[PDB]
Amino acid sequence: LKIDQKIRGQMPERGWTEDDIKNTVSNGATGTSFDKRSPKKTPPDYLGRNDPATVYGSPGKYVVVNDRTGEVTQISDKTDPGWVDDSRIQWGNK
Ligand SMILES: [Ca+2]
Repeated sequence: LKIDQKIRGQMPERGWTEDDIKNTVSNGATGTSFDKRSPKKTPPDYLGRNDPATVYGSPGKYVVVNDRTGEVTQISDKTDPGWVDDSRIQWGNK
């Protein structure tokens, strides 16, 4: 699992400690998404991403991880009961 500066900054704002993220991931995959980032959106490497990603956790309380790199790409705000889940996430079994 890899946590970049962006995610580290969001963690306390969104109610996630590293242990919380690890526990949610260990609970098992709950859906799928993608890590499709343009080159400029991937500092400091600037290589870009076009990889499958897996969702862990539940609606309003989830984390998304790049399947190839292990990078946490998105985390929901668990401190906002009204968090709007990314509608593009494919939950459960297809
Ligand atoms: Ca911020």
